[PDB]
Amino acid sequence: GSSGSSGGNLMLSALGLRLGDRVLLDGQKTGTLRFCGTTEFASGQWVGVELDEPEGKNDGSVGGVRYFICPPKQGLFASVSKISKAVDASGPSSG
Repeated sequence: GSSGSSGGNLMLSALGLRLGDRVLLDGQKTGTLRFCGTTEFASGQWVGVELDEPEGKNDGSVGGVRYFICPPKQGLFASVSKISKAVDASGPSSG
């Protein structure tokens, strides 16, 4: 079906990514995208990513705001600027 609109699909849309897909955290770790847009506890632009490996800090829940229900410590929030598009690393290259 391909759906899921909550509010804040202007950032990812401009970058070229969607929800559900995975990304490269710090060019090392890997997580699954879930949230994308603004935040309540903070300001600016942020995104919710779920840590694949058995690691994390928050359970995708901050105060009175819910982003996703993940196992014991399996959710980390960070700025899109500090994230890279994982999967498929074959294409444009020069140096």
